[PDB]
Order: sequence, then structure tokens, then C-alpha cells
Amino acid sequence: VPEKEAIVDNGAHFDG
Amino acid sequence: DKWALYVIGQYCDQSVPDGFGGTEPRITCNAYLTTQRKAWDVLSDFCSAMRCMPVWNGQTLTFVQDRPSDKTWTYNRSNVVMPDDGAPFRYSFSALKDRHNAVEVNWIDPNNGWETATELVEDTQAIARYGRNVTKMDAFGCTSRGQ
Amino acid sequence: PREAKDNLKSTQLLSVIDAISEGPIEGPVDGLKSVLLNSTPVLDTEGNTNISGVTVVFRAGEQEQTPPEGFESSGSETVLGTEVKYDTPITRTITSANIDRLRFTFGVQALVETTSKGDRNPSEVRLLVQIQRNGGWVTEKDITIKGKTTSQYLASVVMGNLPPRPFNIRMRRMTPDSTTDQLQNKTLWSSYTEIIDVKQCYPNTALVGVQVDSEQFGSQQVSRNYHLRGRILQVPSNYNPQTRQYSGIWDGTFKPAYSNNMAWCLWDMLTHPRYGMGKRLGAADVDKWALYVIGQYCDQSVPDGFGGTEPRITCNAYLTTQRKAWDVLSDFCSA
Amino acid sequence: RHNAVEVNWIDPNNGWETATELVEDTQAIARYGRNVTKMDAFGCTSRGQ
Amino acid sequence: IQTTDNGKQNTYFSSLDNMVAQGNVLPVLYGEMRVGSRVVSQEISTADEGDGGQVVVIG
Amino acid sequence: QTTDNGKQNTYFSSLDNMVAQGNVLPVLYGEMRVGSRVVSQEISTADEGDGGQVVVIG
Repeated sequence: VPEKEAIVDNGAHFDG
Repeated sequence: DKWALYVIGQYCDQSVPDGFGGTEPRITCNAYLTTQRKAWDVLSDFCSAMRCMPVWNGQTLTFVQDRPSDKTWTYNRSNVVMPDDGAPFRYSFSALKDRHNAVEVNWIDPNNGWETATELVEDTQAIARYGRNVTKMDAFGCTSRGQ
Repeated sequence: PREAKDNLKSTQLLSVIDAISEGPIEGPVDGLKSVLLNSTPVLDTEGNTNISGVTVVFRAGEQEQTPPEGFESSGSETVLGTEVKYDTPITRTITSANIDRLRFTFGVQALVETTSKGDRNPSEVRLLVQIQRNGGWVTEKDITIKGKTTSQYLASVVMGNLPPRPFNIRMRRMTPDSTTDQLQNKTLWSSYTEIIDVKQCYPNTALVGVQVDSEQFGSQQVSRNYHLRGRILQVPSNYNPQTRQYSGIWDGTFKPAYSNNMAWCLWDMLTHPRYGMGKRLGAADVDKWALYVIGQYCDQSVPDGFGGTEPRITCNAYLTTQRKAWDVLSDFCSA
Repeated sequence: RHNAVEVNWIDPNNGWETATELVEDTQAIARYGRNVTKMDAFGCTSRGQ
Repeated sequence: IQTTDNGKQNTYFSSLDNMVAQGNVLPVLYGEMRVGSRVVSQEISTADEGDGGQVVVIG
Repeated sequence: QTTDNGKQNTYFSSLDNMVAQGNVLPVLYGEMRVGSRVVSQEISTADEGDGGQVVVIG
């Protein structure tokens, strides 16, 4: 799941 | 791999929001390692606290940083061995009771006198629907709430 | 010669809420007569009020409860009674998530000042409450107390609209210090409270909740022990819990009533939909008939060892620690 | 094959705390020795029970 | 020669009972038992009844 | 109470235990206050009292 650094230290939105 | 380490250092020297409205270096040490621990376990705690994993090449030791990396190898039906039963790839999933959505991180707060302190971090949207699983952890060189 | 007579007094009200049990429960086994503080009942066997300046309210369990009156706004409170120096602040970073008002309780060990020919005097010490507020500390409150005392004197201040809550507070003392024995004005920060400014009823729990005023009391953390009586099961209709007499042919259909009958406790554990097994089984998947037989077996009278007689088996557990459902089921079924 | 138990129960008469009622089968004791074992009666509050 | 009555002392709820901790499950009570306390809201309000308000607050 | 004037002499009663063999000399990595790992603790005592009232032979 590459877009994980984004989710942790940016609070970015990814959908489950 | 002093080169790999140099990259890693540059990364964990980045300026990040502190949590009390200031800026702050991303990761920093501030440990006082005061027991004999196994060399590999210590090395792993370092390379866990900064996001990477230690790779014994066989020849040298490097750090592969847990990031979107280019150079992605490809594997399909025609590439991996085919056993007698037609199952090239076997998958296996972590148990729900092992997926956590709350953690107690232990760090050493200088500001209330240098004693252990716990910051609880949770994922509300996840708690909302998948119940609420908490675990513990110790961040390795941590003396900042931000970290 | 000597002091000013008396000038700084103050008094403490402690307001706790004790959420015990779960679901609509019977309640105190006599009334106020069985709510021992420290170890001594609130009203003695006669009905004389043995303890003064003590309220106790009590909600049973009903889905439709009313907030416990005398609690207007329920809040947590961390006691950290600790001295404050001239060039040492404190700081706490309150870091709760919901918090609306914030209460500081500060005071002094003594505020006497002495001259020649006795002439003990008031001392007029000064402190400062601050918040991190963006950059660096800014003052929220700045208190100056005048008078003498000979022992502790605590006063409170509270405040509202706290900043967003990876927060930061701080208390510090402005008077140089007590170099000499003649003037002692050492300050401590007893405890601070986090006030939540919401009236919440706890929809299905059996909270007790007591107040004490310390001036009509003796200090000792108010260690509370209720002699209660437990959940109100569904027991089979035609069962009299008073007499443990079963009327005729039961024909199923339970009615609400408080009982010790241990088989009907197990019926509750297995079928209750909220805190039991009522999502995973159903009343259908428990053979209530075999229970019916077993509960009758429980209620037979047997020698009591001393010379009386008693029901063969009763319950009387206060199941406190979460265990595996099957293990509970089987410890019931082994009793 | 224990022949003598220590049963734990909550006694509302030394203030509600743990009491152990011992039980022994003296017949078996006399001729296999003495096996004592623990156990906690589940909802028990009566010395009889 | 002239004794000082020194007035009333004051008692302050020295120790406080611990609150309950998340994750901790709400017990179930079945017939009788004499329980203890699971605190879910413990709060201390201090008030004065001296000889005025010689305690000054700003802001 | 005519005369018993004298500074109440004070003495180090309790003392830190020494560090035990095989205990690893620790590493400190940036900042952090540390306790004590005592490797040589010695009490020298003296006297400044009004003359010498202690006699020792051999």
C-alpha cells in the first residue's frame, strides 16, 4: 500500500 | 551503507508540525541505553523508530526506508514455480483481534521531570465501526509528544 | 503579641459518581441504612442520621433515567499536591479531548509574618496561572491572598474557552521566597479538575453518586461501600421470588422480578440482548424448560449446617472482570 | 483423586471477604493419605452451600 | 496573656480514589453482595466563608 | 539550661549501593538527565572539636 506515508504525516484521504 | 544512512538522516532532520503550534525535527534520538541488549534487537528498535527495515545484504548491512520506491519487480503465473496442486501464490490474513486502531506510545517527558509518559493515539473512524482494539509500544529515542 | 484571630477558612465539597452494575437493578437493601462511608452506615439501625453534610442520590438502571441531581456538570480530577518555588514553574498540558472549563486549586502551608513582641501578621503572597497560547505563556489568572492561617488554606479559580487540546497550562509564584523563619508563605497547587459541562444520565447503569462537605466530615478520601441487591431478571411467571414457591403448570412466559435463583441468572447471562449473549444466541436456543427444572432443583430446602434451612443453591456474584463467555457459562453450570 | 478440598466463598459476616471452608472424606484419607486441592464455589455466599 | 482562638481549621479530602480507566467493562451484580466503588466522575469544588474576599483574581 | 551550646553534627546515614560486576557501562545519546552509577564511594571523617578526646595505641 504505497500511499501510506501520505496518510500518516499528511492526514490525506484514502478509502477502504 | 553510509549513503543510505545519509539519506535517512536528511529525512528524519525534516521540519514537521510540533503539535503545540511550533515546528520540530521529525525524528531525533535522546536515549540512555542502560542494559546489555542483543545487538540485532537494538539495531531493529533504531531502524523501527525511524521508518526503515535493516537489510543484511549478506555482504554489507543497509536500510530500506518504508516509502513509495520505484524499481518494482513483477511476478505472474509464468514466473513462480507451479506445485502439483495448482496454487502458485498462497495468501494469509492477519486476525481481526490483531488489527489495532488505538495505541499507547511510551516516551520520556522532560517537562514533567524525566519520567515515562504515555500518549494515546486512536483512529476514530476505524473505532466507530470495527469495535476498539488498543495496544502498547515504546518509541525508541522519544522525548517529544510530536515524535 | 500573637496573630489576627481567623481570616482565611474555606471548605471543600467532593462530588463522586460510582457506576456499579448494569441494567435495571433492585438497589440498596435497606435504603440509606446500607451505604457505609469509611465503614459506618449513613443511618444506623434506628434511622438516626449518623453522618452530616452527606448527600447520596441513586439511579437504578432504567433506559429512561434522569440525570443524578446535585451533579450539574460531570468532570475528572487529578490530585498532584506539590510545592511551587520562585524560579520553578509546573506545566501539565491537559490533552483531554472534550473539556469546557478547567479548575485550579492552589493554597499555602501557612501565611504568618512575625516581628518583635510576638505581633504575628498576615503575609499577602501572590501567584500566576498561565496558558501556552500560540507562542509563549500568557496570564489567565493572577491571585493575591492576604491573611495568616497556621495550616493549609486552599482556594479555587476556574476558566472557560481553553485552546484546542494538545493543550498547555502552567502555575508559578512571584514573591521572591521564604529565606527566614519569620515569614513563611510557601505555595502548593493541590489538584486541578477538568469540567465537561454536560448533564449525562448513563442510560442503563446503576450509578450511586455521593457528595460530602468536609467541614461536617473527617477528610479520609470518603471510601464508599454500598450493600446493594442485583439485577431484576426475567424469572418464570408463577414463580414467587419471596417464598421460592412455584404455583402450577408454568406454560413459559417470564415476568420481571429481582431473584437469587441461580438458574434464572444463567438465563439472564445467556439471553440478555445488551450486555449478555442476546446477539449471538436468542431466547429459542436456550432450553428454558431444562432451566425451569434446574431452578426448581436450586430452590429445594436443605440443612444449613448450623441448624436452619436455606435454598440449595443461590447466586450472589458481582461479576466484575470480563471473561470468555463459555468459561462463565461453565462456572455457572458447575455451581 | 483429591480427597479433601479447600472451597473459597464470600462470607457476609466477617465483612464481605474470602473465607475457605475445608471439606475432607476421612474414610479415604485414613487409607490413601491426604490430597488437598483448591476450588472456588461460583456464586456461593453461604458456608453451607 | 491574651489567648488566640485561631478559629476553625479545614479538612480538604487529602487522598482521592482513582478513576476507572477505559477498556474496563461495567460489572453485573446478581442478588445481594456488598460492593465497592467504580468512580466515573470525581470533582472537588472549593468555596470560602472567611470574613470577606481577601483573594483577588484578574482577567 | 545554663550551657549545652553546640551545632547538632549531621552524618550521611543511607548510601547508594555500588554498581555490581557485569553491569555494562551505558551509552547516552543526546540530552536526557541520568541517575547515578556509583563506582567509588568513600566517607572520610574528621574532628574540629575542642582538643583530642580519641586515644589509639598501635
